[PDB]
Amino acid sequence: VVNGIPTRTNIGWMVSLRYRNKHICGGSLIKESWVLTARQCFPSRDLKDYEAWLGIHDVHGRGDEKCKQVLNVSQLVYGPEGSDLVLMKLARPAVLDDFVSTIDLPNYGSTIPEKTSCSVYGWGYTGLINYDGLLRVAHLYIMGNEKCSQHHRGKVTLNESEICAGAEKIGSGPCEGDYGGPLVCEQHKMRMVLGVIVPGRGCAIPNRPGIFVRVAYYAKWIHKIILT
Amino acid sequence: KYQLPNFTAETPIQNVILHEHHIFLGATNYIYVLNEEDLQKVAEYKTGPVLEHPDCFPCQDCSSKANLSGGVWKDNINMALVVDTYYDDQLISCGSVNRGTCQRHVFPHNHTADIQSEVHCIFSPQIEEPSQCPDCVVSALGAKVLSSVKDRFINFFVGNTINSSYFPDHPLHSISVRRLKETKDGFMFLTDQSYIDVLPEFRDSYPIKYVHAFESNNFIYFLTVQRETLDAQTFHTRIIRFCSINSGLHSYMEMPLECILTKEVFNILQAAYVSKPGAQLARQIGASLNDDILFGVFAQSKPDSAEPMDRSAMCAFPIKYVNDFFNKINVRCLQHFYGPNHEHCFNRDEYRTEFTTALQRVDLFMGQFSEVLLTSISTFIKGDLTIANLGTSEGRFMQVVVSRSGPSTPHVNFLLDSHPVSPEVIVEHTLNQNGYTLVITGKKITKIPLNGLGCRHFQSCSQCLSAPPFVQCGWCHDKCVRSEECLSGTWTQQICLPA
Repeated sequence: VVNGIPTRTNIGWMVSLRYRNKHICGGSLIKESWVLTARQCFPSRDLKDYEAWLGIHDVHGRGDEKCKQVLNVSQLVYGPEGSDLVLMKLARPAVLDDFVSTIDLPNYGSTIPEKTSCSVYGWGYTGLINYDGLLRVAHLYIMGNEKCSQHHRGKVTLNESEICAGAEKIGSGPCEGDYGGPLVCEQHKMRMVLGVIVPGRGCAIPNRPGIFVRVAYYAKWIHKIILT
Repeated sequence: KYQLPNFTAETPIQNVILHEHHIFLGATNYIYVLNEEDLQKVAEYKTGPVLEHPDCFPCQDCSSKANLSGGVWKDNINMALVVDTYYDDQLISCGSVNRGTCQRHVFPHNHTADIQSEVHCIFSPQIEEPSQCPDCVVSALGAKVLSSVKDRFINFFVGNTINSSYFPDHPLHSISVRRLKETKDGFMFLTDQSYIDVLPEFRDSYPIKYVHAFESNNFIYFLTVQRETLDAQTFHTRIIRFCSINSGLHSYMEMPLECILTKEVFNILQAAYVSKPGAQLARQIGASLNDDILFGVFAQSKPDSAEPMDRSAMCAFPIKYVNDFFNKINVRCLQHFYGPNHEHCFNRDEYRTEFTTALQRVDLFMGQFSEVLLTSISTFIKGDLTIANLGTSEGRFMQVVVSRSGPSTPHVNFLLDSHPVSPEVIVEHTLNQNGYTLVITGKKITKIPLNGLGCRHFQSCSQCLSAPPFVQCGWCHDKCVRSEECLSGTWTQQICLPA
């Protein structure tokens, strides 16, 4: 993540997806056997090549022998044609200690008020000479799409299935290696995954918000896949 | 002798792009910027002569070795030129020279002729698999590059003629698909299935010219000239088709194409444009007002060779039928990529299929052009009519009507600069069905209007009223032209006053 800071400790819903042994993508653990993530995360079709590490803080697991959980991937369920969502089934549930937790999800129709504060999380690119490998977090506020369209200056027009968050006046935000990661907000009381990181039109461009995928738009579908 | 918007550069023009009312020529050692409106040069950028060296690496430059122990000074032929607009608007250009290594010119947020102020070379150093070189895009000895946005990534599909200059750690690939990084500082190949390469053994035997590429209907297509079979004497044009995906080249198949006189075959494709048909042509060839057709200007081989004789014929393939021929239920295996022997080939995403028979179609000109070498084609609709824009090795440019029923003769025919006509061409429409073609000749680009022209050569009222009706000329007091292009309140197709 460009222009964010190290997370104090590790984060429960955070999943690193690994293709052919190196990390490639983020993922939100939404139920014991399901990681919600982006489609741009699967170069292979052969699920042998992948592996999902859970309850880590160091992208390479360096701090975290006492928390790490590595799981093979058993299923890929791609979401509707429009979306870049895909639901990953892991071959055996994650076991939920304090280091591994699921994130909540929105109700199907729900909105979010503007300037609702949020975070993106990731082990993707930080433009640093030597990234120490720890999870990074960048804070954004939710922008409306209507303004978000005008900030991107006519280049993009957002579907009711896309959602925006930016930081005021500066460049920060997710990037290569961050995708599939959660944009997480909170309002009601607790924490919900509200957008899913997908590739942008440039990382941390000063004063141009990030567009994420509205999970709310897809919650029905997600539930009918994960609830069982 | 016509009088047209006439820009001349100091070096030969390889390639041409029209973007936001400017024209970008990709030239030997140069990129130019002309104004769309009058073709005046607004800006240059010097990709200028460059120095080759074993020690001098591909994105770092050197007058820090100019004195040379075994290093040569080299001409920087433009091989590719892509405007990208998904990211912040940028010109991406790919030269022949530093192992085929593209740079991006980023337009400032108002001056569009500014190829100059912010330019980054694109070569990220290779660390996971130090064997690969995904920033080595283009081949000095023939490339076609087609870029398209897909899955929020900019994707580059790339045909490259390849010659067994075993380059340690910077090889090239015959076809391949790689995406940019959102960090804009490097291309990446998604998996090892994302390129298909001529086998090291045949890398010389003989090669694969890439004439044209285009995306349509969710496949990528390449047009190609190569080896009816390996070490097999005679040459040949194929289509190559594969699924439009980042993840790799998927449903790959090359199928031969045949143009014939009516068998008198034109086995060397020279140029090609892809467009929709007009009703007249539509009706005739299998139709669909809104269908993509591949117009291909072909040529006859000098026996046992790949070089073309001065014999031409053009003929048109609707891609809808191309697909049928690809899909329907026979099929060989990719002799130049697999062995002729070993598994997969003795068997039947995964497999790579050659076809044993061509899709043939007949000359649409019926030999009208069987004594000249057509080197460039382009196509447009006027009402019901479909019109070819043709170009020739002798320098002749000419507008013809395309038809089976009717052996039509060109209504425009004349000399552009003595240097041959280039297959690289631009057509751009404007409201109400006119527009222009940009046409490269040696080192000159000319802005030939699609429409008014076939009138301008009538030197007298009478003669003008006598022109072929479809061209729709009239007499405007002293000149001959179509109504929109006529100044005063007079204009006829019927009356000549006592002059």
